[PDB]
Formats: sequence, structure tokens, C-alpha cells
Amino acid sequence: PQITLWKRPLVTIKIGGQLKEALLDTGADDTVIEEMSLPGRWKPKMIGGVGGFIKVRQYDQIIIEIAGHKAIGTVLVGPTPVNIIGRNLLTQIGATLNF
Amino acid sequence: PQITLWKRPLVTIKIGGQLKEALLDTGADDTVIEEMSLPGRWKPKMIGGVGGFIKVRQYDQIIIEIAGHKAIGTVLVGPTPVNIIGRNLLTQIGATLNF
Ligand SMILES: CC(C)CN(C[C@@H](O)[C@H](Cc1ccccc1)NC(=O)O[C@H]1CO[C@H]2OCC[C@H]21)S(=O)(=O)c1ccc(N)cc1
Ligand SMILES: [Cl-]
Ligand SMILES: [Cl-]
Ligand code: NA
Repeated sequence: PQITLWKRPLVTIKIGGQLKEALLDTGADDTVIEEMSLPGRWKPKMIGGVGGFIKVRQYDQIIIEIAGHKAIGTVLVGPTPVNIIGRNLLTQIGATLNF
Repeated sequence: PQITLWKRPLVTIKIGGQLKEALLDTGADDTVIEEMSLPGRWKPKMIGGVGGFIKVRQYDQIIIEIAGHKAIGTVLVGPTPVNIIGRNLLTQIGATLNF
């Protein structure tokens, strides 16, 4: 698809068998999702945005469908205000910015 | 141009007579620049992201040149850790996400 930016670029994702809404975010290095259960071990990480930093849980090699495209990669879990698909998984689905 | 997302999508902008580097950020509703002077009226605003909220000055009808493309709109000025070009100006340069 070609997604314009007049509204938020929200898509459906599927993770752990559950559908969620997430933002395609070229300003995010990292995918970060709201609190949920994921399999395996996690590692600590801090991520910093406009209001400061938060602690998140880093899960690696997580299966996640994004707008119907399959990705397998790192998902951060923590008190983000919105689910965000960052560049680590945008590259897996072949996304580019065009103007 | 077509900008891949292996690295942060940074571009050169011109704003208020000044050249700056800024992030093309589809996850940002609004454009937010580090502290600088801009002419004209402003009003205070709070914007929230990961980490919480910051207080900014909202300047309307500001012209910015973004990687060679002129646009006008609202620019928020405050203690953002990174200069961010948000959707309000991305739309004006015809930026899309494609995959
Ligand atoms: C500020 C950026 C350099 C980094 N952010 C991504 C950014 O796109 C967020 C993503 C985002 C979106 C909604 C809520 C929180 C964060 N947008 C944002 O802060 O935009 C603000 C300006 O316009 C407003 O519209 C959205 C909030 C305001 S971030 O959310 O802090 C973040 C940082 C690191 C990772 N790995 C993932 C996300
Ligand atoms: Cl605007
Ligand atoms: Cl358009
Ligand atoms: Na103005």
C-alpha cells in the first residue's frame, strides 16, 4: 500500500494470536507495545522520547504480523501510550518513506 | 526521494533562517523543534510522548523548507530531545509510507 499521513498511520497487527492496533512510526528505532504477555526471556532496555525515558522489557525473535506482512524480531513491552511499530520491523515489511 | 529505514530518516531543514537536522517522523502528529526564536504570536501547549509531557510554545503559520520542499504550518518549540517533522508538515511535502 501507499499510506498518506493526513491521519495517523494505524494498522492491525497480530501478536500472540491477538489483534491490536499500532502506529507505523518512522521516528521510532524500536517497536514498543503496551503491556502484554510474551514468551521467553526478556532483557532490560530504556527508551527515550519527547518526555523522557521509560523502562521496557526487550523480547527478541517474536513473531508478529503487521498489516498482513510477517515479521520476526524484537518487541519492547512497557508503558508506551500507543503501540508503535518502529524501524526494526518496518524494514522487515519493506517500508520506505517517499516524497 | 525514496528513503529506506535502515537508519534514522534525518534530513536538513531550514526554519527561522537556520539550517537544522530533523527526523521525518510518521508517529508524530505535530512538528517539534528544539529551543529557538521564531517571529510572531505563540501560545503555550503540552505535548505527550513516551516518557510523559513537555511544555512547548505553539507558533502557527511558520514556513519550513524540508529537504528542498517548502511547507507551512504549526511548529512547536520546546525541550524535545530531537527535532521532529510530524505529519502536519509531512503531508504538505507529499510524503507517504509505502510497502
Ligand atoms: C520522539 C521520537 C524521536 C521517538 N518516539 C517515536 C515518536 O514517533 C512518538 C510516538 C508516539 C506517539 C504517540 C504517543 C507516544 C509516542 N511520537 C511523538 O512523541 O510525537 C509527539 C509529537 O506529536 C504528537 O503526536 C504523537 C505524540 C506527540 S518514541 O515514542 O519516544 C520511541 C522511542 C524509541 C523507540 N524504540 C520507540 C518509540
Ligand atoms: Cl499545521
Ligand atoms: Cl495527498
Ligand atoms: Na504565527
